[PDB]
Amino acid sequence: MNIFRLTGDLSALAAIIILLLKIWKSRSCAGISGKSQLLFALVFTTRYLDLFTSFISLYNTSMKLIYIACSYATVYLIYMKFKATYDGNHDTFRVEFLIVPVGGLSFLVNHDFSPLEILWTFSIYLESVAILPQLFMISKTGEAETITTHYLFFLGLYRALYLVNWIWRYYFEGFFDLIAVVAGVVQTVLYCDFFYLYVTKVLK
Amino acid sequence: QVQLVESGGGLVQAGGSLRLSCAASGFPVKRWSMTWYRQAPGKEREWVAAIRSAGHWTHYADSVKGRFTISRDNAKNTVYLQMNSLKPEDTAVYYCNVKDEGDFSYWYDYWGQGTQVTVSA
Ligand SMILES: CCCCCCCC/C=C\CCCCCCCC(=O)OC[C@H](O)CO
Repeated sequence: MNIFRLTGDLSALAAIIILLLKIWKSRSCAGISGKSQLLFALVFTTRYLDLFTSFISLYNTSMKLIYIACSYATVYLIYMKFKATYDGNHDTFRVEFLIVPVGGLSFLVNHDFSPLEILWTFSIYLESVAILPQLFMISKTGEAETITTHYLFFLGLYRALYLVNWIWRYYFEGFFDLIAVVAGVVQTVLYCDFFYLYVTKVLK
Repeated sequence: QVQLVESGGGLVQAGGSLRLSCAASGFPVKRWSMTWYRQAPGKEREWVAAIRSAGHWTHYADSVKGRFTISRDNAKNTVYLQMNSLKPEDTAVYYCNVKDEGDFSYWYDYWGQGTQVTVSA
């Protein structure tokens, strides 16, 4: 099936645009983890590296470009434009303890030992744990003034449609990617803790 | 943009073996998957065996485990389906389907014309 992967990707893009648009119009990035956004920018950079090499479609190059431009712009707004509202004192997760184990795991556990496959496995593993700095920040302060309800919905719709995609392709096509699925389950459980913390701590 | 051609079908006795081939032509992508389907007369098409562009991963339907073997050959743009110990229930038109596994490649989805496989009891 390709209806679920398409609407899932579009729902992920919607979340990125919503967060980016929220920061610009409120002139604040209060409650946002710049470390998580940096990791997500690193996911898209490593996954879509063949931007600047193979051309397949105008939707293909632009979608790769849209994700990159939006993630980098969010990073630019948090650490440069609106750095005064960046709660650096609360975003303290040491991301080297994510990237280094993720890098080592990608060289150890993958489907094929090749540069393009290792790079893809890196971006799959990293994305599954990229939200961790955001979780520890909300768990720390109980606030996420910039996180909107609709932002979390599109993040959740992205995970639900991908879950459906795994099930449809397995039952109807016999396809299953154990690495992508296992990493995808870790990511979805982590997003659910994101949603559980937001409801219990921020939504007081 | 991409053409798939299946061959190797025909008539064979029960307990025989056959090897189908799906030759791919056109513009390649870095990461793909290839799946064999078959459609017996009057029934729905069902997937049979699956393989990726690299790695040791293979998958076989419950009804063909131990009897079918799927294998690759990128130097020729061809994927094989080895069929041993054939039963009359394997009679169908077999199709191969190649999909792009890269991101944002939703419409890169190609099917062969089909090759007839008949197994006499
Ligand atoms: C940090 C996010 C969580 C990441 C957790 C990884 C999930 C499992 C993935 C692939 C193992 C499945 C086998 C396919 C690859 C072959 C690997 C192999 O033969 O051995 C490595 C072994 O599976 C090592 O547990």
